[PDB]
Amino acid sequence: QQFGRDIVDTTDAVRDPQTLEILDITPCSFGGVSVITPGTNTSNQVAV
Amino acid sequence: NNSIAIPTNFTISVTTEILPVSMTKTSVDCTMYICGDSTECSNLLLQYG
Repeated sequence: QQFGRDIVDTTDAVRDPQTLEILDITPCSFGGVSVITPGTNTSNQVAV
Repeated sequence: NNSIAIPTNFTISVTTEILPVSMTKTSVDCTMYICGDSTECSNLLLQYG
């Protein structure tokens, strides 16, 4: 067996071809930049 | 017509009641789901309004 799915068909593991190396993979990163502001009437500084 | 029944003892009974209050708050990355993280596909997607 060379690569490995999770419960829903996304390959989260792989073996190096030239070597043995069971590498499990993980997705890059992401989220939602949400911007915290006091309101442009008070000020113009934001936390992220 | 003329007979009544009246308790003579009592009973303290504790019963429970389970109620759902909140559910899991998800968020979706509309592009990264639809178009896959890294694709000019996304450049096609913005066409869809």
